[PDB]
Amino acid sequence: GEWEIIDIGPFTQNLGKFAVDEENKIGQYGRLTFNKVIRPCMKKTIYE
Amino acid sequence: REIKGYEYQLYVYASDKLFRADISEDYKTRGRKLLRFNGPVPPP
Repeated sequence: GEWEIIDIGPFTQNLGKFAVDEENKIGQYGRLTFNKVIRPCMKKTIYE
Repeated sequence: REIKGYEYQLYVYASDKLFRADISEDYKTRGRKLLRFNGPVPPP
């Protein structure tokens, strides 16, 4: 709980794909081609 | 308590460069938003 380390399976990889797709719309880093997500990946749980 | 949602902190390689990306995700809908995207960062 709150903060936890998660795996880097398809779900996490797709989170990475989403991040790159969003960043590509912004253009701050030019055209990026998603390669992969590596460890570690952290997941924070937000309450209220 | 709630869970409003989650925040994912990732290390993502794009164009062979390493970036750190933070993503928010609503608990119910899974609605996602890119919060931060910075790099290149040194490897973990």
